[PDB]
Amino acid sequence: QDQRIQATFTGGRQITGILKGFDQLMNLVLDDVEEQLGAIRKLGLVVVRGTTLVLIAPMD
Amino acid sequence: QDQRIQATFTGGRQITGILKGFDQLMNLVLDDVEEQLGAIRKLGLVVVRGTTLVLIAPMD
Amino acid sequence: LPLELIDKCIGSNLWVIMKSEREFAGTLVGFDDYVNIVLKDVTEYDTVTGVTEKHSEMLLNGNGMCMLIPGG
Amino acid sequence: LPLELIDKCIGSNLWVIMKSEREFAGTLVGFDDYVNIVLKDVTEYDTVTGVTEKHSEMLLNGNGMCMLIPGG
Amino acid sequence: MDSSPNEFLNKVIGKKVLIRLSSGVDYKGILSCLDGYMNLALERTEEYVNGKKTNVYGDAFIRGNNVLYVSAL
Amino acid sequence: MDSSPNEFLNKVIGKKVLIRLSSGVDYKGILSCLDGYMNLALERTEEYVNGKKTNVYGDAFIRGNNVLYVSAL
Repeated sequence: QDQRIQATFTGGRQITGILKGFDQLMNLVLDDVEEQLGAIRKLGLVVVRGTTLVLIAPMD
Repeated sequence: QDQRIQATFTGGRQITGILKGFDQLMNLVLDDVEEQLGAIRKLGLVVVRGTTLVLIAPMD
Repeated sequence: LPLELIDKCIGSNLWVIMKSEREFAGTLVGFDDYVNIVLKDVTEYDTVTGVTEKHSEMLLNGNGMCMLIPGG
Repeated sequence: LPLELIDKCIGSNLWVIMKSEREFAGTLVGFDDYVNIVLKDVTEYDTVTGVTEKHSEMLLNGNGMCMLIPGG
Repeated sequence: MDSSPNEFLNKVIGKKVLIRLSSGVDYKGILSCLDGYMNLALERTEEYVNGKKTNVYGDAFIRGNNVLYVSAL
Repeated sequence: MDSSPNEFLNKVIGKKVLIRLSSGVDYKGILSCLDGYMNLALERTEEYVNGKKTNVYGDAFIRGNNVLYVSAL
């Protein structure tokens, strides 16, 4: 919580962001999100879907 | 019911079989199943998962 | 709360990213508990081929979505 | 009933076909309402590469499965 | 949250809809009925892969939970 | 039907498990706890793509509903 975390999705997609909230179904709210594409895209404030979320771990 | 139907799955997989039963979640029981691979494989009695089932239609 | 944030977005433009290589941008109309969403005036973007398509209105299934982003 | 047929298979060998190019064959131990299943003495088959792997016991997730076939 | 998805599907009953799969297959057909779970009954449906019509169905059942989207035509 | 999946996961708490994704990524780690929804807390986890260890996690959360399988090691 308020920590920066990394997340991976069922599609293979990978992102990084600061955890701001979450619910019983594992939807998350992340701030300052960055998607690793070696490029990156900044996405800002996002809602992550627990339906494709696989992995959540601290930074690194 | 007792009709031969064709079915397609979220993966792209396609089969054909005789409908013997089903439930609220769209699991089905099919008999005499054949999967179109222009080859085919006979699979006999199968339970089809409503979780990947996309399309059900009469033969042809 | 994820669903409260999404609820704040109704009537506004939303950017949606699928697990597949597709994105949608449209006006959020509403959504159910599973975050199946309805979008209006939608642009569909194929992020590989670069192909774009317009939609007046659509039910976008929640199972394959990764992210919803308030804004566009 | 799909789930009654699956229930008949407990203790016996089951053949499972995923939406992906993978198959499993093992002994059905049990399953939940969503047909997440537990298998024992399992062979995993990669149907593209031809690679085989053994497992003593596993929880095989139901979301990506297409078919369960009584027998092997 | 509300029932916007079911409202949308009811609004388009009797009309032509485009149904896309994540695989890229498209169905264009007439929505006859649905249930509360987004199972769809279709009539006069055409199936397209790579823009080529690949099949037609006088009647089909489509599991709405498993498609990418249903779009008003 | 029963709760065989949760029984299996409880049986393997504190042990090493192999977790495969349909993408072909594998995780090998120690199962610390789970909830009733098959959300998993992992310790000492290694991630492998194409057989090459690609990362390690001291602690990870894994959404069991979204994996291909959890296998006893």
